[PDB]
Amino acid sequence: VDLLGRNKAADEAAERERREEEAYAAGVLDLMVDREDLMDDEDHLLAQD
Amino acid sequence: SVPGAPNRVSFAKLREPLEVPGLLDVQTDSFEWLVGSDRWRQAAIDRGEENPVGGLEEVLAELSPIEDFSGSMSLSFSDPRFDEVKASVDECKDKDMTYAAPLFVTAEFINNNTGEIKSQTVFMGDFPMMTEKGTFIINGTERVVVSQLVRSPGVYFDETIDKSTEKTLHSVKVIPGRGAWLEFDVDKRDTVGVRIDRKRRQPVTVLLKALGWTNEQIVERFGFSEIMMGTLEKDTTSGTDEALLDIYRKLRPGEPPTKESAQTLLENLFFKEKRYDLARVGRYKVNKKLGLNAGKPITSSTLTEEDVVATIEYLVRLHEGQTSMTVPGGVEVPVEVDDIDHFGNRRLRTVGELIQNQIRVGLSRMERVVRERMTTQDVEAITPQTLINIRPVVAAIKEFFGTSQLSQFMDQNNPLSGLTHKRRLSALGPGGLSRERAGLEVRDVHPSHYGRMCPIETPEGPNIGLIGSLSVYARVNPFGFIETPYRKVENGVVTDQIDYLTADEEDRHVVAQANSPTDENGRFTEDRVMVRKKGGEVEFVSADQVDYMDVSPRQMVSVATAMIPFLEHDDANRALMGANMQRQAVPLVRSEAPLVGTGMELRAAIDAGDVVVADKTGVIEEVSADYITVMADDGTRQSYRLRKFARSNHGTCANQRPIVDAGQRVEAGQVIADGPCTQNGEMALGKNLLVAIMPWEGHNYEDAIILSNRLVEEDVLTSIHIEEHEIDARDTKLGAEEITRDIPNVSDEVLADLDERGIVRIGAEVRDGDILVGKVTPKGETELTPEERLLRAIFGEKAREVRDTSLKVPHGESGKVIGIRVFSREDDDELPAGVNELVRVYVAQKRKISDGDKLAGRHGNKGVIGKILPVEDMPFLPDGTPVDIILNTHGVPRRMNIGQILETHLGWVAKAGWNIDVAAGVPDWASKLPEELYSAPADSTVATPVFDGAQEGELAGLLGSTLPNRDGEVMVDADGKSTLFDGRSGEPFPYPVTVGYMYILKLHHLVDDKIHARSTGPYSMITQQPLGGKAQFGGQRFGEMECWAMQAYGAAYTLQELLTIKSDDTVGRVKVYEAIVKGENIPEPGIPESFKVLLKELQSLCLNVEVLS
Ligand SMILES: [Mg+2]
Repeated sequence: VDLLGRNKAADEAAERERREEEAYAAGVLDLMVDREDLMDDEDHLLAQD
Repeated sequence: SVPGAPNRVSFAKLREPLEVPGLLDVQTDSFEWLVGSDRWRQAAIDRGEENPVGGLEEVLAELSPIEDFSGSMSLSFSDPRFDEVKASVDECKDKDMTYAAPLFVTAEFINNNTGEIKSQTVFMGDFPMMTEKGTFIINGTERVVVSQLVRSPGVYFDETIDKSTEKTLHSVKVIPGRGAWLEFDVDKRDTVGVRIDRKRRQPVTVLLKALGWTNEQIVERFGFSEIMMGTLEKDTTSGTDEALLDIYRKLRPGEPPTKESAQTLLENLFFKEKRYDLARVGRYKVNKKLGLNAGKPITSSTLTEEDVVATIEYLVRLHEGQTSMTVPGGVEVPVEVDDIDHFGNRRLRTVGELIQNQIRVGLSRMERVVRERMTTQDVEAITPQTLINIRPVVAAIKEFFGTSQLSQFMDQNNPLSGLTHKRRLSALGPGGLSRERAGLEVRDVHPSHYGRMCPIETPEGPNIGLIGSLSVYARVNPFGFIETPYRKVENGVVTDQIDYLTADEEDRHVVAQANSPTDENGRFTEDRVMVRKKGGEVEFVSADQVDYMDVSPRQMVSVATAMIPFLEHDDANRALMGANMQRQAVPLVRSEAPLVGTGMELRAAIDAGDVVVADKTGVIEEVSADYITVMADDGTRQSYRLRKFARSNHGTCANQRPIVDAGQRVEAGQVIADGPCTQNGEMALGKNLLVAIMPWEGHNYEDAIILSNRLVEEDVLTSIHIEEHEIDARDTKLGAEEITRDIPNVSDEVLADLDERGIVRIGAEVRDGDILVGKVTPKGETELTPEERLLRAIFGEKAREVRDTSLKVPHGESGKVIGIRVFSREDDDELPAGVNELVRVYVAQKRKISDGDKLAGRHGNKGVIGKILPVEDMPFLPDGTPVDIILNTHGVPRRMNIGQILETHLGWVAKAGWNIDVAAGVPDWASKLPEELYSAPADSTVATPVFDGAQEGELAGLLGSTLPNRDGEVMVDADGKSTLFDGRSGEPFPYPVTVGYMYILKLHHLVDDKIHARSTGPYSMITQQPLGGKAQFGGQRFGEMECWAMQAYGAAYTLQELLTIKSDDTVGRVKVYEAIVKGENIPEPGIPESFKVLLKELQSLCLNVEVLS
């Protein structure tokens, strides 16, 4: 069995989970404050950068 | 030092061996090289170069000669010559021209079949030049090209560890920068694979055989490393020809495999200068790394036969573990792994090379059609003009100066901002890194910044680390490697043999500190000296091991950072904040040099170019508020125009005033006029104010600042702000809109300040909503409603065909009109297509300090002005002097910026002269003070150079030797504290408080530009939501987090009313407005557009979405 191993044949579902997670994060980053209207003392770096 | 040089006693103890070089040399030398100026030629040949070639000449030689496919004709270019500039800087800036000069090149055409020769001068066009300040005048704007930071092409060696089954793999990738890829990598199978063109792993022996190697020679020479023996064993190729055929088959199997084409492709791939080049810096890097063909100059732009074998041999040595290597025909070199962050690998693309790249692209685009015109025309009827089109090159150079990221508007906020901007090292742009990439890997401070890139001063925005500044002592190597000077040390004695070394050149030596004590002769007085090793680590070594020494303590800081006194006492973060804040100081109406500063105030002022310096010795003929006339010793008159009340790019007023009088002798280089933020030639960004460190009734709570009303009354912190309003009149499909004094449907009182032609008179005062220039547009269809028809019948005012569109003063702005500029097609002005007239009006205002304006020092201490007390309220010294500013005590120790307290103490010591009791003998603390610094009068200015400033003990001793005041008493005791009376109650404060003089500056973050408000205004065209991004009627963003907060509060009704009524609910919004104005209660909100639009869209996708109860 160890010699045979596994090939992960066409793990499309894993890619779907990857896309779902990536699709989630883009929303998380978009949730946070953008530089369009900042109201901090000085223009600091943001996680989007 | 310099002719003027106002007396400023310094606290320095060390001696400066090398004067600070021209701060603006980076921006000027590159361009001098590009245009091949005579002085550049003299400097290059004197350095040890023979027949040096300029950038333009280099590009022309690379392009020329060009031969047609038939091979019967040839075209060549040579001898580029420049002409006088079309106009002056001032004229170009006034008329929105471009400061450029005609460029000419000698073109020659040769007919091979016959022998006809045609030589002529072709007009290349207007080459944008630059002024003496390293700026380009593009369309009447001062743009700056910031040097870019890129990875120098060459051969690099790396080693990684496999994360699957341990063990390590070494690889070498060759980056040419203008051609394909060629790398050799080691796998975990005891082999050495070569992946040509990053396609697929191949045996190295295959490449060796292809070049013309055989098994016998391989087994005779590469007999050191066993891995390559295994690779040769695995190799199946027998002869050299098969290797070429095998490589050709593996590369492109589709095409037929033939020996001739197989060799030709590989020959074409890397061994041709027309497809694969190293840009003449990769060759130098490979020569320095491998060590081949050392000594003799090299012009080849390809890989030498020995280079590939040497690289492979070096790779196997590195895997083997040999720390040294040498090959016949070269010099022995060490073996190690290279990193991408190291400046022996990161070069600098200055303005000259940046322009050269675009010129090369333009010339290639031109040549593409030059050869076509050769192949399409008839012979014996062709001249250089008939096959040379200058349109593409001009278009390319124009596009680079108006769209390229590297070229951007020069920060004209103050002289220091411009000076720092010019000498900036950006790590992004075309061919650089993205703003959303390289996190905490390329923006970290590498141990190689020391002496070549300031490690403390850098923007805190998105570009942290990516953008930095060049150090004080640094000049770019002709190749493009930043090199720094060092003092030669031999046999433990420091000598005057300054040598400029690069990072890699420095990694082979041991450099010591500049403050290390030395004997009078020059020998080292101590035994163990602190030095830097080859790995960027600090270690104590023997005095004999010292190889080099730093030129001065402030060899790592930049110009901006060197202006911060007591920088060694401030934390790194606070120092960064202060350095970046010093570039945001608005020029004040009356500037004043700091009482306490460094030695960089003078130079930074002169090099910034914001002052006028006499060109040659002479006598001031006359002085006026507009110009200065000086008569030189040779009888040649010189006249300097003084740009007066000139608007800077950022809105600050930029003006100069003379500081000389008639009959005054002036030497060359002496400052005769001073700029916006300069006094007597020294930079004066801020003001010296009397500061008391103490909390005050909570008005300075949380970094807030309390100010005295005196600053307002005496214009201590007042500034001039100028804004430009522009409007055009153009032709329209309904007719040409005209500017006119007459305006419809408006009273005659509002336009009482308009002139004959409908423009506001100069000198008039304007507030928001005032008409600056009348303007009307054709309207068209009227179709008046019956209400309007009756209303205008009773009044009798007939319909007007035109609609009012006059320019209005934006809300919140006021001032006086100081200038008007008018352009028109009637007078042949170069207006854009369809535009008939253009009007610009300048409004200037006198902005005083007010609550909420940011205010900060040089040590990162920042705060808004929370209150401005009257004079009588502020705490006052026993002699009756009221303190000008109060800074909260709680904020100093936490922020870890104790340097501001030292600045305060030394400023007090400088304001009131000091006198050490040296009559009986120098005290112990004063034994280190220079002879000149034992006694000084009142209002003296002292210098405390960074890392070589006044020691804490010396300052403490000086505090106890201050002179008395007019009454004859000392206000501040030996501890730096003084008693203060309460201005409100009159009782003296229970304990003494720190009082002194601090240098503080007004930042551009004013309240007037940071106040917004909306009730009802413009709405978006598509989303129907209020639009933003502008300070007139921009709306605020209500994010999802605020929605979560509202939901947590349980505030259902507020969330609904805020998401629908106040945004994209057209039906209910007008009803809400009507209810508010009528006094009726607000109706219940409807359904937002964001839902009806969603419903219609989702229905459009053949989805039967329906609602039900
Ligand atoms: Mg804050």
